[PDB]
Amino acid sequence: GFKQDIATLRGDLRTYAQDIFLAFLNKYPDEKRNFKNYVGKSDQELKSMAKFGDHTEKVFNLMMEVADRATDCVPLASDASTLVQMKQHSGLTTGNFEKLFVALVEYMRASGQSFDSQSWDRFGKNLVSALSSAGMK
Amino acid sequence: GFKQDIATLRGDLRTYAQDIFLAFLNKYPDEKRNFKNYVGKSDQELKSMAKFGDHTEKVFNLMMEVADRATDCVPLASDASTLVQMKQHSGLTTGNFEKLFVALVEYMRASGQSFDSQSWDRFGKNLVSALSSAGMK
Ligand code: HEM
Ligand code: HEM
Repeated sequence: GFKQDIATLRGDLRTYAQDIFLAFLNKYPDEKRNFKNYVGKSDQELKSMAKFGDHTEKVFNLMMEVADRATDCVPLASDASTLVQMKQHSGLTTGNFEKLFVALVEYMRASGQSFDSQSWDRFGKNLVSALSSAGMK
Repeated sequence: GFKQDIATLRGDLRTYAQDIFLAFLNKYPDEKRNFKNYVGKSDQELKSMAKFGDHTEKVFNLMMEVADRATDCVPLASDASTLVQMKQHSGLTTGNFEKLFVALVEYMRASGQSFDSQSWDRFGKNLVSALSSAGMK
């Protein structure tokens, strides 16, 4: 279930973070404009940039911290408030996060792994709600 | 589901609140140490004691608001803080709440009605977790 999938993801977090994030940027190419250094590059070009793997891992590490601290796939309001207040999240609206989770869910479903994709879909919905309640537009 | 059950209970709340609270006090008779005016009384005696009806209705009035404000059966932290800090809940520990929800779920399962008993089980558990988070021992 959800707890085990956090351990699956953590065990090879570099690899999953890159593959899920690429699945997001490819499913929603307009989302690339939040990442100007990534524009005009294919997947394998991106994986050659040191900050791409380092950034993407750090994003999914904080995702996994928020997921492990959630109760019944409802994240803490304090964690949602950390993500709203991050400087690097200044432009963003909740739909950015909505689409990342749609991509993540789609990825888990297409993988051969026994991920609890229903729980990650609830988690994504409940994180979007919590980001709104913590003051994201 | 859970949202419908909140409307079911609200539709006949003083009856459900007294039957549920009686089921709790009768399943865990030691719990009357918190309600000493209830000692030595049959169900029908308690149902003719004004503060039994009035206070038990007010307990359920607030319980249904906490449930209605929850997301996926996880209550708001502000509601859990309210319940920890209430003067009338001084010295209570989370075990008191755990047993209340055990009794409430068993009452739902035994009823002729159609409740989502599993959602109430989760809600009890998640409420106890939130009470502990908000500093109840
Ligand atoms: C739960 C989901 C998310 C988490 C846990 C998260 C976490 C993080 C973290 C930890 C960083 C710092 C990375 C570093 O400096 O190495 C970061 C940077 C950033 N994040 Fe997020 N983020 C999430 C969702 C998103 C989404 C959906 C977008 C836009 C579609 C976004 C846009 C950015 C941008 C533009 C930066 C700075 C640029 C960069 O690091 O390349 N984030 N995020
Ligand atoms: C989610 C569950 C609970 C909610 C929403 C809640 C709510 C309330 C409210 C609104 C009152 C005020 C009643 C009034 O003064 O008219 C009350 C009083 C009180 N509650 Fe709770 N309560 C809950 C669980 C419990 C539990 C589990 C116990 C102990 C087993 C308990 C013990 C008390 C006591 C001792 C009083 C004051 C004495 C009395 O009303 O007779 N409560 N509670």
